[PDB]
Amino acid sequence: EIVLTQSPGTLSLSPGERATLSCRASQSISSNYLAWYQQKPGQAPRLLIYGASSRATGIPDRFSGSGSGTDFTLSINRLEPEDFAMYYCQHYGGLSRWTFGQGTKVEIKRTVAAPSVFIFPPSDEQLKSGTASVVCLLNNFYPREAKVQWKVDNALQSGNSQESVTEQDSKDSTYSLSSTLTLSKADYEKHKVYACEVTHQGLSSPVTKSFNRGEC
Amino acid sequence: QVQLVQSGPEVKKPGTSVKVSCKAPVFTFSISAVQWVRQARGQRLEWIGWIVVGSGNTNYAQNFQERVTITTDMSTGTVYMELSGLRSEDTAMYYCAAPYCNRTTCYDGFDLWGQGTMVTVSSASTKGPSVFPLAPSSKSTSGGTAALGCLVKDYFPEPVTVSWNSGALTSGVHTFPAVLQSSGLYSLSSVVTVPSSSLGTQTYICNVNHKPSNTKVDKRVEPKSC
Amino acid sequence: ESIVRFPNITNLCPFDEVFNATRFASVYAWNRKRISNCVADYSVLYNLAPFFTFKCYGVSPTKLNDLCFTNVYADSFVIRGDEVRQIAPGQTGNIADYNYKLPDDFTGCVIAWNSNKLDSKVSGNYNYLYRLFRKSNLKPFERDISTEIYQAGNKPCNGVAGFNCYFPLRSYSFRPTYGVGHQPYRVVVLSFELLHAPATVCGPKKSTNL
Ligand SMILES: *[C@@H]1O[C@H](CO)[C@@H](O[C@@H]2O[C@H](CO)[C@@H](O)[C@H](O)[C@H]2NC(C)=O)[C@H](O)[C@H]1NC(C)=O
Ligand SMILES: *[C@@H]1O[C@H](CO)[C@@H](O[C@@H]2O[C@H](CO)[C@@H](O)[C@H](O)[C@H]2NC(C)=O)[C@H](O)[C@H]1NC(C)=O
Repeated sequence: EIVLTQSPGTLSLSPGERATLSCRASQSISSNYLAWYQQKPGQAPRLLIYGASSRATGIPDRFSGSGSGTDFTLSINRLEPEDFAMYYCQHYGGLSRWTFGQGTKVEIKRTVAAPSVFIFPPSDEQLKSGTASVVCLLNNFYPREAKVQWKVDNALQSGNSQESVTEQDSKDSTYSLSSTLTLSKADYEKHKVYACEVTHQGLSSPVTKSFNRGEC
Repeated sequence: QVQLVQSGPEVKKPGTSVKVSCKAPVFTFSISAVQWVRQARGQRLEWIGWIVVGSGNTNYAQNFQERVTITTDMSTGTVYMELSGLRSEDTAMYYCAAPYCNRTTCYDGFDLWGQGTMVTVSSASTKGPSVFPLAPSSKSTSGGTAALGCLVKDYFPEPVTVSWNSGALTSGVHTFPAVLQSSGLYSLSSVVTVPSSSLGTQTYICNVNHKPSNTKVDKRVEPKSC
Repeated sequence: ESIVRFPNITNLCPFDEVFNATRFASVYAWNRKRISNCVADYSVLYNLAPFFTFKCYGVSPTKLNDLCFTNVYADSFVIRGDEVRQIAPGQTGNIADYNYKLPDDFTGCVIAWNSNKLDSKVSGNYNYLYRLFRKSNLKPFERDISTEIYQAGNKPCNGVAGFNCYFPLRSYSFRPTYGVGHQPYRVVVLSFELLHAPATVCGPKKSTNL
């Protein structure tokens, strides 16, 4: 069976600097039936490689990755804003099934930012609705890998933590996160202390943003 | 290049079978080839298959082979894809991707791709969103800025447009991606970073317009003085 | 009352030997049955089958009998149902562009009749095939036998059946439950070309009494 694994996709790279995208496979395949595709989020990828290098129409010599047998790679010589996108290698050999690659996160090399953690008490209108959610706001943190953890009355929960990550905002080129602690109003009255402890690489010591329903 | 027209998104019940229409505008698939590929938000382009359209010979990826079928419509030059046994997690983007085929040669590798079709298995009838405020902590405005929250919860379908002060306010504004929370319900969050001195002086409104449910809702964030 | 007495019928030109076929030939090939010196029995044509679709390209359908020509090039092929009107000189299409094309100056006539029962069977007879593409459009009156996998890309696949490397034949999908537009008819054609020859193929003539 064909398992083609890509490079360490999470590329934090400074502009103009070189990049290399290995597409190591689980089997030997002809060096022609593989191509690389580049995707900006919210739209489909685009063709980059036709066969061997074979720089695509419009795309210059900038993308001249190679490889054969089980080894296949994609090389980037400089960096331009369009280069910062998902890269995909795909096998299309024979009548056999076409194998696809997981992806590669080509992004810009930045400083290690810290998440500005702000917690928010549930709004009175939402309480009148019979629900209660506490929002843990993470902003301008970098890199993406962040752990958000909830201690309520110094009791630990992770299950009712619905998180997602915003893309690097154009103005600052770094991620923002929000975790919501969805719970019924009965749980709101049952618990007094609510907090969000955040651990990040930019945070040597984990930061715990705490609020009290008496004051907040 | 040319853009291939693609059928509109819909939402269906689990266990249904979906037919999604992809047709090239002025490109008959005489000897051309195509088929569909699927992504969820931030995941891989999960391959589906490929057909030699002129031929009809199929390949079904041995994953959804028992539930995926393809036929073409040469007369109008449309290719089809039926996915039976639709279960929950099949909610994902659909792409129909074809290579350019000059009648004598095709550019090896599918390049001419479709628009993109959204498919939702999860329930239920569009949840016209309900919005609530999240006022910044009064004692937390010591830093010169306050975080005025804007929560949008449980809505269907795909994300609603959220604006601050009828779109005039854009400074320190970031919208938060899909927030599927329980039973597939989609939510989101919005916060604007504003000076503490301008809290009471200037009115701060969330302008949320959900066209699919035709639910245009406005709610004002008034920072509680404590 | 004019005497038109002529010698006997001589030897029947074997046509129904071709038309009364056990199994016709695929468009992939041609019967290309050459009929030699004999009496051109074209006259007997109406007793083929109900709804015999006939139309010529240069000879009177009925007065064809008297016009003796040089030789005959006869070939046959069953075709996909609606594609009957594809068989016509200077009319482009699918089969007419990659299977068999009639030159504009083809003086002969085209004969077509429905087959249905004889060809189509409930089990399905995928024996018949047809061309899918070619390097280039065939010259008229030419036969292609090569089963070479096509090169739609910049790379010759040699012998692997791959993307943009296709096989040139698909079968006649023939199920009797198909529509009239899909029902296999039987389209044959008879060449009436002129050459430098004593015109060894002429229609017979009737006779009077004594
Ligand atoms: C379709 O077939 C080919 C593909 O581009 C075209 O012919 C090419 O013409 C260029 C002219 O410089 C040659 O260099 C190539 O060698 C040709 N291709 C091949 C495979 O040999 C042809 O013009 C295209 N026709 C149409 C109608 O688009
Ligand atoms: C193909 O075969 C049919 C069946 O034998 C032929 O039709 C018969 O022709 C003879 C003389 O022409 C008639 O006496 C019979 O009545 C016909 N039978 C039927 C059922 O039609 C037919 O002539 C052959 N077709 C051609 C043009 O050769």
